[PDB]
Amino acid sequence: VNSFSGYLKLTDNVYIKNADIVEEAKKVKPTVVVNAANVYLKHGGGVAGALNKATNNAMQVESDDYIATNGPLKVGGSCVLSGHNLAKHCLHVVGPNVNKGEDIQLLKSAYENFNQHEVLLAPLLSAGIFGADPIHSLRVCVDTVRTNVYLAVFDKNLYDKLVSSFL
Ligand SMILES: CC[C@@H](O)[C@H]1CCCN1c1ncnc2[nH]ccc12
Ligand SMILES: [Cl-]
Repeated sequence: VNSFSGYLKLTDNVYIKNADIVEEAKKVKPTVVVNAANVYLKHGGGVAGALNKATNNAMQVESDDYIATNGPLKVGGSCVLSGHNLAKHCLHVVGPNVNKGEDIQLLKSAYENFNQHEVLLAPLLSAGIFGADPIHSLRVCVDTVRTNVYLAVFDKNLYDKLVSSFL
C-alpha cells in the first residue's frame, strides 16, 4: 500500500493520472520523482523547469556541481540526485530529443532506468518539447518498466486520449 490516490490502473505495474507532477510530488513526497532532463541538467522548462522552480533553484545548483564533476549524461541515461523538498530522491532521466535528431529507440533505454527503483512518480518521457508522440512513449513505458510507476500527465486532453486508445 502507498499514498498515491486517484490513479487509473493500466497494467499490473503502471498507473496514470491527469496531474501536474510538481503538485503530486509536493502532496505525496514520494521516494523517487523522475525528472525529464537533458544531458546538461539545464532545467529550463517543462517538467524540469517546473520541478527546479519548486525547489527554489536548489535542484539547478546541485545539478551544476554534478555536471562540473562528472560531465554530461548520455541520451538514454540517468543519475540519482536529491529530491529536495519534493521527494527523497530525483531520478534525472534523459529521453531522446527527436527535434535534435536523436534516435527514438533510445526512449526504451531511458525507461530502463526506472527498473532500478521499486516505485516512482514520473512523467512520460521524450514528449513535451522533446518532440515525441506521447502515445508512443506510453506504449514504450508499459512495455519496458516492470517496477511500479505512477504517471502524471499534465494535459487533460492528452490524458483522455492516452487512456481511451490504450491497448
Ligand atoms: C506527456 C508528457 C507531459 O505530461 C510533460 C512534458 C511537458 C510537460 N509535462 C508535464 N507533465 C507532468 N507534470 C508537469 N508539470 C509541469 C509540466 C508537466
Ligand atoms: Cl518537458
